[PDB]
Amino acid sequence: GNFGSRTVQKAAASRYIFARVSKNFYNVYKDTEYAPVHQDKEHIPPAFYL
Amino acid sequence: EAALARKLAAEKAAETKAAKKASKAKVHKHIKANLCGKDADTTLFLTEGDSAIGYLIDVRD
DNA sequence: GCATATATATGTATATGTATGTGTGTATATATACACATATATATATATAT
DNA sequence: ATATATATATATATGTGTATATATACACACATACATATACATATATATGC
Repeated sequence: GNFGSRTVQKAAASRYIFARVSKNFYNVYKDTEYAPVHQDKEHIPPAFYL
Repeated sequence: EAALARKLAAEKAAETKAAKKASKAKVHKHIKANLCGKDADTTLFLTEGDSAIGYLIDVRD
């Protein structure tokens, strides 16, 4: 979609924008089932990732 | 009432550079061309939506 | 006729103290102005008539 | 000679769409600046001094 440039800073609304996980996530984040599970039970993501 | 009419007469007749022909040059949203106003092939783009303003400036003439 | 002296006035240059940021997004809510048509309604403009 | 019967295009309004915007708190700890003033040096000059 349209993400702006150096010259404009305000991103557009969600209604024109598609997104997906990048490969660089998979380069630096791995082994995520060992992530430290948060103390709140309905905090479904962990404390942080790897 | 006389005081408010006096302030209307006070800040009504003031200021300089009274050359009102363009209070704002084009529009804030408008992309003003460098050879705009003179004889060239100077082309205006009437797009729809300000969220289209991304990349318009970058690879235009 | 000429030394001179100092006085204050204006450059000037810095050093004060403020004043406005907006930063950069998060966060909270709200507002805006148009195109698509029939269905009433209303309100006031004209005729006439004795 | 104006009271009134009446007719007709004004005002929402419905939902769908399609797009805008806006006031604020948060806070450092600087960033840029907004003037700004202010005190002091020195120049010239002229009028005193001789």
